[PDB]
Amino acid sequence: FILISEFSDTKVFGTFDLNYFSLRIMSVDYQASFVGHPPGSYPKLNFVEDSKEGAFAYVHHLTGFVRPFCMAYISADQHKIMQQFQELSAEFSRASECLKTGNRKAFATEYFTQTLAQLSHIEHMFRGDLCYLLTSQIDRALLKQQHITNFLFEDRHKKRAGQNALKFIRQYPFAHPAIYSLLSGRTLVVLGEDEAIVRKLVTALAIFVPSYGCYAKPVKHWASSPLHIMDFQKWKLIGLQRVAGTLHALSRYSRYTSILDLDNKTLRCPLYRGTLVPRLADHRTQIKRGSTYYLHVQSMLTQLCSKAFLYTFCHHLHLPTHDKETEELVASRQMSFLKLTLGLVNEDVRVVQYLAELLKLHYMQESPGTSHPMLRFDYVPSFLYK
Amino acid sequence: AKTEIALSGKSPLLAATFAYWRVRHIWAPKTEQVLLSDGEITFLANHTLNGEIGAIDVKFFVLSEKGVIIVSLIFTYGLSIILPQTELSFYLPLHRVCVDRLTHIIRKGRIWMHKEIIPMLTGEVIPVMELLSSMKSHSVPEEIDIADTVLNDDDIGDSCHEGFLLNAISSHLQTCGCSVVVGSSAEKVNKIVRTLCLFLTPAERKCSRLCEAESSFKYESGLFVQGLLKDSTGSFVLPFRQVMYAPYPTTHIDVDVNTVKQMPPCHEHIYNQRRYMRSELTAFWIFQDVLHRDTLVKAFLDQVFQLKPGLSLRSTFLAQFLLVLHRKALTLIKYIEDDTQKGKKPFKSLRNLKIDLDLTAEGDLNIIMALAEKIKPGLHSFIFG
Repeated sequence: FILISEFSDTKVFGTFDLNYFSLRIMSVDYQASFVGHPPGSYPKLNFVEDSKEGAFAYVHHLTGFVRPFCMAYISADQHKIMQQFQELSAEFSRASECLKTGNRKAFATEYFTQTLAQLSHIEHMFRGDLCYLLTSQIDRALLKQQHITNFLFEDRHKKRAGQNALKFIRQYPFAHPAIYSLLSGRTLVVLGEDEAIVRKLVTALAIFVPSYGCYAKPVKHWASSPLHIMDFQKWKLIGLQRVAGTLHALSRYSRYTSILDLDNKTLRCPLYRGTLVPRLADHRTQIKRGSTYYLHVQSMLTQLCSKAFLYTFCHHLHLPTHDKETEELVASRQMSFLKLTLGLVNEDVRVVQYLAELLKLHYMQESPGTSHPMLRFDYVPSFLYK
Repeated sequence: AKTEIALSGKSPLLAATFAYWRVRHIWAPKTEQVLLSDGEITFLANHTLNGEIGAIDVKFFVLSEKGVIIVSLIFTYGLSIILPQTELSFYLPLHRVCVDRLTHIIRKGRIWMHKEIIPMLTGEVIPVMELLSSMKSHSVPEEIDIADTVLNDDDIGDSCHEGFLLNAISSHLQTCGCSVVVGSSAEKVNKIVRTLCLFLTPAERKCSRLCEAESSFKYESGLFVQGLLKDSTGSFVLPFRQVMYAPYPTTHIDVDVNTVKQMPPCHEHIYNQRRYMRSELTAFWIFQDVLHRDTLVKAFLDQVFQLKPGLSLRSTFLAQFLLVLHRKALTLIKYIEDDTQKGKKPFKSLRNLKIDLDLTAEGDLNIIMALAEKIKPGLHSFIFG
């Protein structure tokens, strides 16, 4: 909605949308001759109000006879531009140096598109709002602060991901144990034909996967192969297709799968009766525009990774406080930790029991599944849901 | 036609001038070997004055030629602030205390000239010089090393220090971040001001001020966390006037008695601020205690003191907690922002917001709601008032 243009004692050219429709009504000549030098103005730069709101008004010189030329901003409100003076000063005092240490060469238009691309990068990076830039500064500094737990869920296609995650969850029954299988370490082998449905289900459910390290994802998009245990090692959700068989030969690997069938509306995974996955994913949710839902899930998984950080780095749990260690004592003491303090119930202890192991493998050597392919599993019987 | 003042804790400023249509009076410190004379300040005030040809507008100017940075408000008349180009990041947090601190000077002096002025503005300029003299001397560092705080103490507290440590951080984060800690010594109030300043952004750190052992500071209505100590008699002064003039309410956290007092929420604070400002401009035309506790700060303070102190774990987990606080704030902003059509319809949607966003406790709603107000102003009036 906001505008950006030039000055001199009149308009030179618009840059935001190049003299667009009724979004731009007010004249630039109202802004012109009032943002120049009525004191007379070496690198002057100032900030007024002029109640739209007056904005950053870096005054520049060309010495050549055409000396008055300042470039000016404008936006909606006051504190967006006053509060962000530090990041509007040092991005126009350096973008002008293409023009300053540009056209200072030719007196003793080559860098014109440089200014008309850098300036578009300035309006594109300051396009959003005042709240969004403050939240992105705070999230930037805090993600600079923590450095271990960021890889687990650090990853606008996230809107299309989270919106299809919400359209997954409130429009598919028994998805609590599927998302439990994703968060627990059980390879969700998504099986079914009609490729694009499976791909959108894969990129929707890709948010919940705790990736191994500081590389991209363990997700696999639409593999077509018998899937012996080497694809179950390197990929934690797989997008197989039906051929009109594979369901019978795939059930031989029933210890490492959760076979979600699209053309049959069944799956095969253990029983989930816990409370963490229903608060990550409630059945009915009055949350609209699922990018908000992706912010909710990212906020919740940050707290989950904080619980896994806590369970990993407590000294009095993992170090045995005895001469000879007894796994009844340390297993019951770990279990007493995840029941009492963390407040987890009967499968969430398995979830945090897994994410802590990924966190150990990242901190110790920065290589799980590449040079240490662990693939921990369990003998819990999977039930055929219908 | 100028006066000179000399104060310990050397000045950051250069002068303070008033406009007529040039100078009428100059308030200057007694900084020995001043870098510049008076005529550049007078003629430079003539630069920043006559360039426009009701409310009170603000002007901000940075001169990289002589090396000054000018802040001024113009109402014909104009008050200006002269401070060098040696610092710019020093002033920029103090903008919202300097602007309103000079704006009420402009209101009362504007009515006082409307009844018809230098001696009625000596006592108005003389605090805001001492504020900037205080901020350079003590305020904070940005790097809060957490080795100096209540964290690392290996134990949260025996009987009452756990409840006071829960209510202090809890009531702090419920009251939009603004606090006042008062005491009779310096080391304890410094420990509570650093401990309580872990939970802020480094921009909001630079507003807040530490304690002072020797001289006399006062309350200010713009600092986030203040460490002003009590008198030798065992008392202090929190004036009812200027506490209302602060943009946010305030916790009166009191060490040595371990009580925690609060103020009403910020919609009633802005509303009663409008009541008291209007009803004090028509002349010649209260700490209500903590409502209820929370769950996130109880969980956090429960499970932090099991990690080790000196191994950089508590700061990591603390940054994770501030990360989930700010992300819950941003998804609360998004959920209000799309519940209505970004401020078209009235809100009417608190209950589903409380059950969906894991915020069924109101005392834990107030923290996320307070941060959401702090980086999106105008929510509490939209949903509560």
